[PDB]
Amino acid sequence: MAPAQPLSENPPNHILFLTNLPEETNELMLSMLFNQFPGFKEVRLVPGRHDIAFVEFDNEVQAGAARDALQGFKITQNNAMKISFAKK
Repeated sequence: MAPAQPLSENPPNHILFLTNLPEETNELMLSMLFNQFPGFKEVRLVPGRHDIAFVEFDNEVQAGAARDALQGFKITQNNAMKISFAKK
């Protein structure tokens, strides 16, 4: 219940890897959505999958900007997309 401990240290992180974002979605799509951000560094969305997104954004302000921009991509209409920072 909200402990006063130094829990987590990397956050906010600038690498968001996860899936749950398919539906003819693609690499130039996610590359332009990720492109929106000057942080546009790594974009991995392309196998038969078209549903596993690996986004490396120069910095977390821009990774956080992209993530906060599409922070609830209702694929949930079947599934709410899942993007998980490279928390380590």
